[PDB]
Amino acid sequence: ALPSIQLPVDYNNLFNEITDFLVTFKQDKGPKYMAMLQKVANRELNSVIIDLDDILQYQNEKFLQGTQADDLVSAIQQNANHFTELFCRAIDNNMPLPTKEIDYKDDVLDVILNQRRLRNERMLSDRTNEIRSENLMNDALREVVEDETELFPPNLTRRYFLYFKPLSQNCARRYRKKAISSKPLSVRQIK
Amino acid sequence: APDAVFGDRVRRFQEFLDTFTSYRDSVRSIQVYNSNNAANYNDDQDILPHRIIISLDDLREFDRSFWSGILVEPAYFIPPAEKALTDLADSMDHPWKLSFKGSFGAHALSPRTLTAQHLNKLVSVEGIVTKTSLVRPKLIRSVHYAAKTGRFHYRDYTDATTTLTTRIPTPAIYPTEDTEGNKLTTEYGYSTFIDHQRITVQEMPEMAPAGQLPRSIDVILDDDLVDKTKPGDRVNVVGVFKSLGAGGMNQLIGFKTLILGNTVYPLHARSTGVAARQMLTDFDIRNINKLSKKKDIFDILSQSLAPSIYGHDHIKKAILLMLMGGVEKNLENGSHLRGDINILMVGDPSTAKSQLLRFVLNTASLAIATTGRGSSGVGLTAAVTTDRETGERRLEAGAMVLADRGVVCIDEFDKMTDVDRVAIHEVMEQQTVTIAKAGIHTTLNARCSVIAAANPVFGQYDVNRDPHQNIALPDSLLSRFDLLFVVTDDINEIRDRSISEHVLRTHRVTIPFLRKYVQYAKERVIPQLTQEAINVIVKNYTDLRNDDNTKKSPITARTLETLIRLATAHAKVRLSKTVNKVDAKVAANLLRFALL
Amino acid sequence: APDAVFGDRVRRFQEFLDTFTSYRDSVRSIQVYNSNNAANYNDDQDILPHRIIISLDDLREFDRSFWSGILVEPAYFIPPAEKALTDLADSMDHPWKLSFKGSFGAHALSPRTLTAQHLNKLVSVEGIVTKTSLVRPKLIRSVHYAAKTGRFHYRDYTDATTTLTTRIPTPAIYPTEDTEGNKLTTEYGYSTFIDHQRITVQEMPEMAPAGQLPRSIDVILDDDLVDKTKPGDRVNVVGVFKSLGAGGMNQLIGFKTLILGNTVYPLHARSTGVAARQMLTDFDIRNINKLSKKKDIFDILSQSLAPSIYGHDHIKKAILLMLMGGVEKNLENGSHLRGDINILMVGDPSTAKSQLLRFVLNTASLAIATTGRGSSGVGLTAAVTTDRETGERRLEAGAMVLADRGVVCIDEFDKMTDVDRVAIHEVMEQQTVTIAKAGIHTTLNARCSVIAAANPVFGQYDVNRDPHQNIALPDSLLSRFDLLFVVTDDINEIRDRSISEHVLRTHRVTIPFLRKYVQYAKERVIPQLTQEAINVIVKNYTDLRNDDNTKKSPITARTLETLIRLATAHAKVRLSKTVNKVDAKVAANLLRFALL
DNA sequence: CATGCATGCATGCATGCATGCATGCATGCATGCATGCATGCATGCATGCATGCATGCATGCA
DNA sequence: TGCATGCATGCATGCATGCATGCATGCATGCATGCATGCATGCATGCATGCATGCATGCATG
Ligand SMILES: Nc1ncnc2c1ncn2[C@@H]1O[C@H](COP(=O)(O)OP(=O)(O)O)[C@@H](O)[C@H]1O
Ligand SMILES: Nc1ncnc2c1ncn2[C@@H]1O[C@H](COP(=O)(O)OP(=O)(O)O)[C@@H](O)[C@H]1O
Repeated sequence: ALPSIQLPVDYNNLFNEITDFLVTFKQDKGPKYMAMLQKVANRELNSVIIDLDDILQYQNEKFLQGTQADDLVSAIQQNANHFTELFCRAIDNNMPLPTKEIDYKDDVLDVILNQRRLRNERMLSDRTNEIRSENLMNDALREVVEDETELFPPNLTRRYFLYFKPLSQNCARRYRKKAISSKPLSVRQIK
Repeated sequence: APDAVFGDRVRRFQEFLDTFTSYRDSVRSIQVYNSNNAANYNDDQDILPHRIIISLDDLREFDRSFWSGILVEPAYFIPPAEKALTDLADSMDHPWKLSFKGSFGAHALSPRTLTAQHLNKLVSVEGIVTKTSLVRPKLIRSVHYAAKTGRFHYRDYTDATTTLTTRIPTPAIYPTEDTEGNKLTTEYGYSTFIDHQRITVQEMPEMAPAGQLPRSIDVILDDDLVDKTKPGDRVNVVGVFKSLGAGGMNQLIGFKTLILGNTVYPLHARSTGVAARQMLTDFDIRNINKLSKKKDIFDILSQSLAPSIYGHDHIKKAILLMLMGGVEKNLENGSHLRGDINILMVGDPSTAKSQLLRFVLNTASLAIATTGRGSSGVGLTAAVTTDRETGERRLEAGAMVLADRGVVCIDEFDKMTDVDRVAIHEVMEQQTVTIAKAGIHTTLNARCSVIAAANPVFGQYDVNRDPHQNIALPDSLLSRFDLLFVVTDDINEIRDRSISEHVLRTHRVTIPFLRKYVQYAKERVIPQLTQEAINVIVKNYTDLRNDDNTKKSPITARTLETLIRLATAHAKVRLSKTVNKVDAKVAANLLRFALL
Repeated sequence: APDAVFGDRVRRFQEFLDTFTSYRDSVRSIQVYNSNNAANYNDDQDILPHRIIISLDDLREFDRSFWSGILVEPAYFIPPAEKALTDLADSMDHPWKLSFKGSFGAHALSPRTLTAQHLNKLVSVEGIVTKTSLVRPKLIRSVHYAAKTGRFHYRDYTDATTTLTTRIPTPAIYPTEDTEGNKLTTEYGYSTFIDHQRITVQEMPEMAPAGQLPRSIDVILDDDLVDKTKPGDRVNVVGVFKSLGAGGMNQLIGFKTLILGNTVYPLHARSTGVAARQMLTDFDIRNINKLSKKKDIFDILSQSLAPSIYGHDHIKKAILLMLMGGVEKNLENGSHLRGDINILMVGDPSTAKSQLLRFVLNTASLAIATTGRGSSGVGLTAAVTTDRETGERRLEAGAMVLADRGVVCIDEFDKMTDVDRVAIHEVMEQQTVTIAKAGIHTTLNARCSVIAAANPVFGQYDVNRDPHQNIALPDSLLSRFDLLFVVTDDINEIRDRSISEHVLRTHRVTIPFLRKYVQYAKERVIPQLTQEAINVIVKNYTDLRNDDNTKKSPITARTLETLIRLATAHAKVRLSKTVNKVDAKVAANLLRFALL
């Protein structure tokens, strides 16, 4: 009962390569989206806009300089719903967090998430004290704290949003790839 | 493992499927084209379903037993023949359904008299398509991802509609928390889906009795067969009359019925829908190519369209040209320029005025006879929907909406009130209809060709008093109509003689060849204007402004737009690609008889 | 369709099944022989199952994961490997089961300590076969004929025992009146059937503690594995410990257990069952063929059997010959003529009398040590069954019954009462046992070889008083025994010297080579008497009647029957096919030392 | 003064009885579950009212 | 005296207004069924009382 199917779609190395493209981008002073993420960390913007062209520009870039990249345009193009949160939890790995002292008149939403950030860490600071005080490298000592305490989930304190953006035919005119997402289609054409 | 019965229906039909090689090349062309369809889509950049028409002819001359078994209990012979057919598809190189085309006098009965007899049989029903429901897709195969194990899964769902055999129903709940406790995260895209539709069919009104309550049944469609019909046509339906459901014996009448396993065939009406399904052989077009190499065939086609009517030579010439329709060139980011031609005639009664009208209707394609009033929904849709599924507003396509790319037959034009005449300025000039009621303001397209017929105001006074105001019509309606034909009441004896032997021989090259020659010219004969087309009509149109105004009125630049259309449609008849000066020589003469 | 998991266990094991080609030639020989088995049965006129031994060796040196998965949860790796193995059977040219041979220190525990731990695992259990149930066949596939339609049908039935996975149970009632109302007339023969058996296994008494209540479990067998064990042996069992049944949670303890998917291996005891599974290589028999080409190997084999005992040369010579057993020629429609040889010895105590006995036991095959009394079931079966399944009488095979084709070791023969001595005349002479109690009179076969040992009546007086009545035994028992050896108490110093250094070097060619040489001679070395065998013993036996009666007594013609056996067994040692005069020259000397 | 025979007595084992102990058959008793109905909510069809328009009639003008 | 123009009046084409009609749903009532208890039945198992066997003794034997 309830069998299983293997498929060529992976979730593992795609999450690895999507971390690198989210970090390593220089073309359009320093990194593009981290300065945007610092602007998100500046707490003055709510949207995150992701194209498909810099992806395809990166996918042109990796094959010409390195051995092989996993395809990621047509990967997102197929299912496109699991790519929302599996992409967005990789964003919260790297963040210039304290980049500005909080304003007193900034946001009533902002003062709540600052608590749940801090209440998470103060609760985290308590449990690591009791365990070292009752002994019998500290990574496992860190790991014991990880599973013995109920926490707020990281899905609960986000404050931002992410919208995708379809690719134009213009860069697809240079290198033809899976440009099927952007055609002026009809409701009658919606099979 | 199958029994002996199942393979015998296979091998007997496989014997028939090996008997006739005509269907072999059919599926061959299906596979080669769809291979080439995917070949061009996947080589430079870097549709068709699976069903084959089988007639009801050959089964009688092959197996009268297998003939008979289908026509009574189809639920035993349809599955193995398809399984054998999918064998042929896999052996020579997915459902792979069929048609069962064929005429039979067994079960071509009315749906009005269909119920409680011939149940669980295959019945051919025709009638009216009405109240078409919404197109929904159907869930079949669910896909689930488990987080920690990192694998996918597999799960299907079935319903009793498709299988055609009463199998033991095994419902399955949509899965969550399957084996150990990992969350079954749902996915999409790879989960497969198939569209679905259900419609109702009313019987034929021409077959119906004088007045009684009509009764109807329902038809559910399948994947490649969703949405072939708009509501309001005449369609033959061939399928199997199946009754499902527990008829009230569980705990006042059950056993509601339907028809599945269907093929859909829209058929031509008198005044509704497409009649352009007429084939053209190479033997056919070779006759047309032999015909078009002549020099006087416009005369022969002119004289052809009066099979029982004496005279009216120059009137018939335009009736060729309206069905030609002119050329359409929509401007780059501007507006369209109207190409069709609209004519009103006038004359004294009993002078072949009503002897012209149905001849215009029956010979042409997609015509609607509009008589008397046209109130509240001829030019409109009126948006009256009180749809019980949800509070919303939809449209019911009116006749002027419905007659697109066609002809509108207007009878007794003078009796029309001024109300719908507001819409006629909108229809005839901008080729669009915008309906703005409080529910939804709309905008649609209709580029119909128009022929109307009005009487004189009083008596037969067509020439006596004055040529102006024999009609007393609004002023722009003069500018709307292109040619205004006046038929006299000339009393003679030589003319009476030509009337005499004509009607006497009446009561004691062809039409079906004609409409083949007509509809062929639409998709390949549009011409383009040349330098010689300018020089005559520039000299000619100045004469139309300088001296016709000394005789009659009006002369607008809109008249010159019709001068383009007449030379346009004349080149369609000769099937030329350029435009010759002779086309203008024909077109110049057409204004003289129409006016002077 | 299978998932990704199921094919991966296949392709990984298919990688192993392609890794080692030794099992490839195994199944090849299975198919070729059974093809040739059906070839000879179906060409002139006008058995073997499907399982292959796989060791537990190579899986550790190939896949430690697939090693581990079997040893914990076997219910996931056993089905796909067999499916892959049936693939190999179908690809190179029906269950096709396996063995899982192999020694492992993981789960070779006692059944006494087995319960509630290691459930749903594969456990190797050894112990005692007891209370074997009856052999029943099992119904699988029913066949039904309908009269009027004239066709057959198809119907199967399954149970939870075979499948090893908990599948949804779907019971089906045995069919009658299927579709329309034709009588489902039953048939047979083509309906398939498979035998079935269940048995219980008690643990080892040698492994058991001193005294406590023994506890046991049950084993159900399969088709080719029905009835390999009689009740009363020592058998290793390798299978999977499975618990079925709803453990009392439906409406005080459920969850009764059993072991399925089994292989059966009978193992040698100290005094029970077969030990003839010893192999013979071509390297082995070439040594035997090099050995048998000599002239004095009877002496070397005589001196070999006293590893720690001084003297007794002519005694050891006969102990070779009893294990040879003589020849058996049953007459045409007459009676058998007895071929084995039975010897009693007598002597003073502490003179290697008890130093002989277990050496006779351990070196030989299928021996039973019988000590003291033999009351009520040694020579008998006693028929005591109070079988709860039905009122009936069965047998429990006694030791004299059980020791067929073997040796019976009788210790302290003089202390036996006269009761069982009645049976000894029946056993030693007619080679049969007939038991006639009020339930069922019976008759069975037992042709055991007998060695007994009695003491003198009083003191060590072996030579002093008279040679007659040092035993005071019944008269026919003199005639029952073949040679009567008398061991003296000779006191010397040279003889004491040979005793001296023998025991001193004791506390500070071979046996396993020997029993290979013994059991090989049984199935191919029987000889046939020649003309030269008559002429000596005719002259010799007359001397045995004319002059031995002037010295001792008795001389019967039964003594001449032993004279045949001695020359018979001597030819078995030299592996000759004829009988030489020298065999009689050996046999003539054997009577002189035994008597005079 | 040293053995053999007839005589008498002590004692362990075979078994046909009395009795306790496993499957089916039967009957009284109490817990739980499918389901039709009274009720409420959402929706389509038909009539009176305001009225632009076509028509008949009164009017002066050539 | 005949004709064009302005004024009074019926018609039926859209907005308010009334009511009949169809569909979703939570609850009280009836009935199939598991479960406790004791029985007639069928069959395995312990037991005690008297006979043949072993040993001591009186008598006879040589
Ligand atoms: N030129 C003609 N040749 C033959 N028949 C004619 C001709 N003119 C009139 N008719 C007759 O006139 C009849 C049609 O009258 P029609 O003028 O069409 O009606 P209406 O004037 O009322 O629209 C036909 O039956 C036809 O026989
Ligand atoms: N000829 C011999 N050589 C070596 N050991 C001997 C010999 N005769 C007797 N023995 C010793 O005698 C013992 C066996 O005594 P045995 O005569 O068998 O017992 P019983 O006479 O009671 O049946 C053994 O331990 C063995 O050491």
